[PDB]
Amino acid sequence: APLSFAQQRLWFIAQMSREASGAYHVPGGLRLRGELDEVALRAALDRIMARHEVLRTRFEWHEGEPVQCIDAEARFPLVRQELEGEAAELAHWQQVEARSPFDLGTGPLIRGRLLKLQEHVLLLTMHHIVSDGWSMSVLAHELGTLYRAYAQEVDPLPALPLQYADYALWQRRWLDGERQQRQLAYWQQQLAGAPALVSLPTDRPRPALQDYRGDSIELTFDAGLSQGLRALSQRHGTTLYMTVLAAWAALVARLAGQPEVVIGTPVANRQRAELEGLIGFFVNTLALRVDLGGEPSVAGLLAQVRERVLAAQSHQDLPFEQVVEALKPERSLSHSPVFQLMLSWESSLAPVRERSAQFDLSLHLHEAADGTVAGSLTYASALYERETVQRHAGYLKALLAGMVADDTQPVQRIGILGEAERHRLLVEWNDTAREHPRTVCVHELFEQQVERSPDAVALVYEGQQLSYRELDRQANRLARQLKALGVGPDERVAVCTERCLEMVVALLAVLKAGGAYVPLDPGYPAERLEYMLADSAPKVLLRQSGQTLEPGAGVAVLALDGEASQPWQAQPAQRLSRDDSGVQPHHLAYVIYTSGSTGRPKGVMVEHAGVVNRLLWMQRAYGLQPQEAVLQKTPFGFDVSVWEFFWPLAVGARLVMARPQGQQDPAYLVETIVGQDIGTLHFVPSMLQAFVDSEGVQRCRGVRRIVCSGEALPGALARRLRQQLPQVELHNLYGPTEATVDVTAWACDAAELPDNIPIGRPVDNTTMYVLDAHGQPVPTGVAGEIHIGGVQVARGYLGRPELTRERFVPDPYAGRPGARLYKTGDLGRWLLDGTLEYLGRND
Ligand SMILES: Nc1ncnc2c1ncn2[C@@H]1O[C@H](COP(=O)(O)O)[C@@H](O)[C@H]1O
Ligand SMILES: [Cl-]
Ligand SMILES: [Mg+2]
Repeated sequence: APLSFAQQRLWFIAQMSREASGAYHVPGGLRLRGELDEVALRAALDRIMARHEVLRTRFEWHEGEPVQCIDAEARFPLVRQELEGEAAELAHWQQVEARSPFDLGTGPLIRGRLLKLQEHVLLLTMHHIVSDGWSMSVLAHELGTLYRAYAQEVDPLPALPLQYADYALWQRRWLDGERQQRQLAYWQQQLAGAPALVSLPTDRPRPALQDYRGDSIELTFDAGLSQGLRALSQRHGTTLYMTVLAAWAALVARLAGQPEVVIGTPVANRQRAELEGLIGFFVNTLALRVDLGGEPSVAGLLAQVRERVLAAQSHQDLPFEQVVEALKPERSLSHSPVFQLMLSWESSLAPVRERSAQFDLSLHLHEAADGTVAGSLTYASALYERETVQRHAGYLKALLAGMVADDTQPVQRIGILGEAERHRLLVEWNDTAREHPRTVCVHELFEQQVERSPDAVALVYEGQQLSYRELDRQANRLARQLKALGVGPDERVAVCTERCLEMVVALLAVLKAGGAYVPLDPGYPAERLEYMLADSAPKVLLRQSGQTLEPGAGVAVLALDGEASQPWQAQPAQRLSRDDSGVQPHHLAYVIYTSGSTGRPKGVMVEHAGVVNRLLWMQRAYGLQPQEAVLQKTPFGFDVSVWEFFWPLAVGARLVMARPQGQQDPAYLVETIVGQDIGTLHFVPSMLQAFVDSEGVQRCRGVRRIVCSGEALPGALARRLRQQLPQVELHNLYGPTEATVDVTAWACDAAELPDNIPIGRPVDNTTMYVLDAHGQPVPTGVAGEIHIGGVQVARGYLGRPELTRERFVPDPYAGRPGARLYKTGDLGRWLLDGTLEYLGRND
């Protein structure tokens, strides 16, 4: 049972308060090994309390603003504990200790949980309004020294030079001065026009409200990589933090497809030596804008990062909140402002696993004792899966290694893919090899079905019917007349007719005569039909009676129906032998013209073998049975009609030829579906929308399969079809004409359909590749240009050899000499489940 919209948002609002309870505290712990001497702790504990004025400072409202109340020096509030277990005891105790809220009014802001587990567990906690990250590190310096003094006080040994109230009084004057304005002018200039949101590929769409659920992984740079990065940093004058910042910004810009990347970094902001050792809120955030346009080298990028990091650390006094309200006074609610990725360098007991994510990714790294670099990468679980973050950390380590190998190469072309993912992308997700007969042509699939069911119904048109044997005999007669007119292998036969029984007779007869058919839709303007008729240079024009299209140019014209078609009824109805025609699977099956994009239409030459594979895959995936009917509704100038014609005829089903221009009657489609028991039909998504919006669509409960292709299928439309026809199996198919109708398919059978309906997995004997501008495979989730391989790649464009070599390129992956890929010009990406997602056009 789903929650309402008001209930769903109110839940996320209530959990932001739970996120605030844990993220506004500074937890920590220390393992104590030594003689049981509590007699020295309380003396050492209260000594650090009274030493720093912030440890006992209270806050409250007075005269419309929060006031600072310096309190009389008090004692430490420690709770006695006696541990009872191990795993569940320590993990839960240490968790609720950090999540236990304080009170800014009364009650102290330093909290401690001590326990005897000889050996004691000393948990400490401070509030962020009186401390930060460093403030606990100096809390460990004093606590360790004061216990030593109380074992062998505070201020007399080494007094503190200042207290936080003096820093706040100084900041109040600095914020009003002209140095604040100039630092505000630099940050307004540095981050002007910066990308508001990084487009890192996410495994799930970004929620409307930011989800603070977080998880983390562990990553380390081994002794070799940490050593090489130190030498690389020495050679370019950068520190080890700047070298990692350059690599991470280089990785993110490559993964997100953006030129610039903004990465945040927390700084202590204790620039003045007086503030060192003091306890309080000093940490500030700097937004680092790294540009990567122009394809810089490793040295050029490190020099850019060297300039921007130094300039950022010189203007680190301005609060980051004032940077936002100046640049972005109008911000979003689904992501953090200015930046969404943070890199913290923690150069130096241990804390627990970070389960909160204030940003998309937060990379924490530190320099270990053995010279190695270790840390964690915390990610928002609502955006990324764990395996995606692990591959992300692998890319960074791979990119850092390449920078050490050569600091002069282009940084954005360094290989980052691991061998496991590369093999999965290229081979494992393309394991579509299926054993189909590579010796059969398209018309022979029909002829084999004629022998199995000669008296079964094959064609239906406005009451007229043709059985499999009757259709085959009619096609054989016309095929012999075509053979007498020079039709043979690779020769074209133009066909100009409206939908009728004779349309299918013509197509089968051309294929039987060994030629390739060229569909000429009479609805197109005469100028277009005359160009395609001249460009294809056919041997014969099969013309329906009433059509006035005249080719000239020595082209033979045969009447397809009417009284003028009677002469070729005298031909014998027997089948032409395999040698009488001479056609083979590598010969052309049809030439279908696409309008290109802007200009003259181009004839796509498609061979028999690819069409047979496309048809044989469709039956294996969907199992069309002889008793079913398919509706021939798509104009035969579109290659969708190819499987509408030849899929049912190859398996024993019947094909219902829709009325010409019949859908002009708004009720014709529904009445024909019900009246003819239509089980399978095709829609382009724009036409499917009109179908689910049409009157009486719910009467079509007998429909079995709806194939969608040609456009992007919106998930809302797919979900609308379920509500109207709960029984129909919806399938999303993708593929251009140059790859034989379709090459990927995705069943819309999931219990919950996404808004972006995937185009799916490659079909039988077909391969798919997502490549960058240099023909290299991109990481999972990264957008790139779709390339198609396998048997369904067309021969090329009829009469345009230069465009053919431009879009039909050698296949370097198939391991087969002579194989070719088709560059689609479409943008796509792999999902982590091995399915493809259409994203749009490359241009
Ligand atoms: N299922 C689909 N989803 C999104 N786009 C598609 C799909 N099928 C085809 N296209 C686009 O339409 C172009 C031509 O497809 P077609 O009309 O089937 O030849 C392709 O090159 C793609 O850009
Ligand atoms: Cl050309
Ligand atoms: Mg297609």
